[PDB]
Amino acid sequence: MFENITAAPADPILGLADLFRADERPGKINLGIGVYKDETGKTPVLTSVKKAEQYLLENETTKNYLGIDGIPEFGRCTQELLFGKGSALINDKRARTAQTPGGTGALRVAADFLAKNTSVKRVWVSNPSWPNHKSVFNSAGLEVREYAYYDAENHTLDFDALINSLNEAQAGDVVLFHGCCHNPTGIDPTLEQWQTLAQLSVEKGWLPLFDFAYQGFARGLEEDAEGLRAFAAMHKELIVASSYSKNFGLYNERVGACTLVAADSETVDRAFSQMKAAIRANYSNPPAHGASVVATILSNDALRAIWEQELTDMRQRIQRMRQLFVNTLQEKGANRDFSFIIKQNGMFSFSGLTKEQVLRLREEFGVYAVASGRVNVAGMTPDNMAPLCEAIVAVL
Amino acid sequence: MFENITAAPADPILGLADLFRADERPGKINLGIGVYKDETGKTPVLTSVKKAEQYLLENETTKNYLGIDGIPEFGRCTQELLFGKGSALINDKRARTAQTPGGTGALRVAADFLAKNTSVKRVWVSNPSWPNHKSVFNSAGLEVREYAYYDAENHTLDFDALINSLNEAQAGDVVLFHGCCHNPTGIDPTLEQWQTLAQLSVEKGWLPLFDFAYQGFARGLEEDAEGLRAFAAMHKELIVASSYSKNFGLYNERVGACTLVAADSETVDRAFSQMKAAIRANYSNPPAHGASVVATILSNDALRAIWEQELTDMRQRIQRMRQLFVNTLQEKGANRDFSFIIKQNGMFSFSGLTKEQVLRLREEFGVYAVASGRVNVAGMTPDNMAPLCEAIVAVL
Ligand SMILES: Cc1ncc(COP(=O)(O)O)c(CN[C@@H](CCC(=O)O)C(=O)O)c1O
Ligand SMILES: Cc1ncc(COP(=O)(O)O)c(CN[C@@H](CCC(=O)O)C(=O)O)c1O
Repeated sequence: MFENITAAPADPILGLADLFRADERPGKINLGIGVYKDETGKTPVLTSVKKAEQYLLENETTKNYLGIDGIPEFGRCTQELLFGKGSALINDKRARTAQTPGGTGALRVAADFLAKNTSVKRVWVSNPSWPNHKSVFNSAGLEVREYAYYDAENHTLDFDALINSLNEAQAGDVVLFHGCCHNPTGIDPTLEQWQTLAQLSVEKGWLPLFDFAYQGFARGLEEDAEGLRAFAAMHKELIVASSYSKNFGLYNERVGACTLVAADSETVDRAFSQMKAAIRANYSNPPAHGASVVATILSNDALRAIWEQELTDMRQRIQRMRQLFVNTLQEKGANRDFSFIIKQNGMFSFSGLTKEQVLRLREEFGVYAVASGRVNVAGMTPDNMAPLCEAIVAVL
Repeated sequence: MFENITAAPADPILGLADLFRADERPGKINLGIGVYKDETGKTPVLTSVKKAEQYLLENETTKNYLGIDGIPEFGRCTQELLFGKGSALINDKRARTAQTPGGTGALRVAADFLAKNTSVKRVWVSNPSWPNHKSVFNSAGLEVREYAYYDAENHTLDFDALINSLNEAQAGDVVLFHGCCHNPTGIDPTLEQWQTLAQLSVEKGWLPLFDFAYQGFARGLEEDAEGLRAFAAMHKELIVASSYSKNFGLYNERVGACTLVAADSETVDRAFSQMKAAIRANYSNPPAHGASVVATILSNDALRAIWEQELTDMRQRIQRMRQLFVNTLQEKGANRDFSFIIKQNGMFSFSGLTKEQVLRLREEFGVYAVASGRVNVAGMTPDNMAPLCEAIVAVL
């Protein structure tokens, strides 16, 4: 029966990573997958995390199953991060949070939930966007439409095109938004634009779904959440999928959360029970380690202070690389202006290099980037910057 | 959008745990969830596990993503346990293993794999069986059919009712088999019966799906895989969803595996690519901590030894309670023969109690068991045995 199966293509992202491991020539440079790297080019485990892990090793007395929705404290802490310590949504108990295996996992349970318990038939995602967004919703049988986002001429947010593009999104339609650090453009709406979108959203009857994979990598923890909070004060219902993979360096421990918000405590609880049924029929209950670490850090004032410092250093090193990248491009002889790179937020920068050029950099200079022209700025170091910039100039 | 969602009923197994946790009677007895407990009534972390976590804590340099199918060694180690060191399935490179979030996760990925890449429409599940088996498969769009299995009156396997029922399984249909320690009956087929089912399986043309959640709790590692190894040596294709939750006591770390077997190496690889695609659109990549622990224990001879020793102590402590349970029931005045409980395998026992009796046990004596009358022998200790048997006799 397996002879009739047609092979699946390779992940445009995850795929690339196996080729890099395959590449034999010395000097290779990996600017693909979005993982943080320090000056030495390594993806270390944070000190705050090693601390928490030692604490768990000393005090865990059992590995007994967690509830379907995971660690209680985990949910409370994420709700504060997202909505604010004294949020009204929290005080009125309008939100429930389920611990999931990564942000991907939060997007999937949200999708299974919507497919089986609502009349939602369509989800609108931006173009471009993280490739896996479409695969996640399709797996639940939801049709996925796309709206305009990037102005490739001005390297800015094409707001007028975005608004017009969404004119055909109906009441009951789900509309996906990147909380901050849009992947892959790096362009986020301003507070004013968010507020406008918030208003248009209510008037149109959309169900907002926020994907928050980089809280803290743009301006800061509180700042990066302004868009969402402007939506939260305007909406009755909304969903948010968050990930702690990047801001805690916990990638392989799959720590994330899916937060449900309804009009009142009674409705959200009723809806949440169904979200749990969807989880039960998927993986039954969430992996404890990663979430234990995060909850331990967010709850301890000493660990928390350390972690915040580590996130700040991660954020600043990336911005520093953005500057050094643009400067070195000039010094190496690039006539194309790359100034826009400094205005982008987060790990990824939309270089604007053509698929052809990307393939040339890979097979001819040993430099890897996603075929969309997206390049990981977090992967740039003082040591590979020159070789990197020199290659790009060559393909220009 | 959420106003009309109808609440979900509690999970027949997990729901119980929440009621038990809430019950204020100081003498409560939990015999529901299938979790192990030592002579003192606690669910400890194995010593082998604790040692591995220590190694991990002091040697992990990064938390970088694992890759869709997980830790490679992990995959190789589970294939030898399932098939045997020198299996031909391994040599001919006919099997592909993907690390999944628990056995439940292994069941869902397999279900999504089948429904999205083949013609499979129906799934055959023993009657009775683990309640969540239907939820998992129905969620992937697969229809679920049940086949006779248990002889109520004789408290045995109705091999005649079984084979007559399965005569209705058309070719291409999927038939679920519990590797060993059937849930909830505890009655497994003898090798002879496995032999038969295997040959009849190839004749009727079914795709065998094995749920292996208790390797090591019936007789032993090798002994427990006998039925599977018999199917293996005879079929061209089969799927095995296994769990490390129990035999490693890693319940909340979600450690499982989904193994695909095809006719040859090119076919399994082609089919395995779609499985990875199914995974990518679910949780992206598996949780590293628990699987890492399993991998390091199984790879280190000095740790393996300790682990097998610990597994044996658990299997033996459960046999001693099964006997003690039957002896005590007579002593406290039972007007019946529960001798049929010594023939059952694993952690559970199909007591014979009715829903109403199971209910009274909870309501009046604070003794918790599954409504189907399933009881966790592994939750019985020398200390709670007496109170426990008095309650049953009283409701008898
Ligand atoms: C918008 C966005 N959403 C969700 C996720 C998923 O988060 P997890 O916690 O890993 O589930 C990522 C990670 N995207 C990175 C990492 C690799 C990948 O998963 O593609 C990237 O864009 O290369 C992301 O960029
Ligand atoms: C036949 C069977 N298959 C799969 C699983 C899934 O194992 P995980 O690795 O935990 O995903 C269990 C656990 N059944 C136990 C535990 C609680 C539950 O999952 O219902 C029980 O039936 O009490 C099981 O009995």
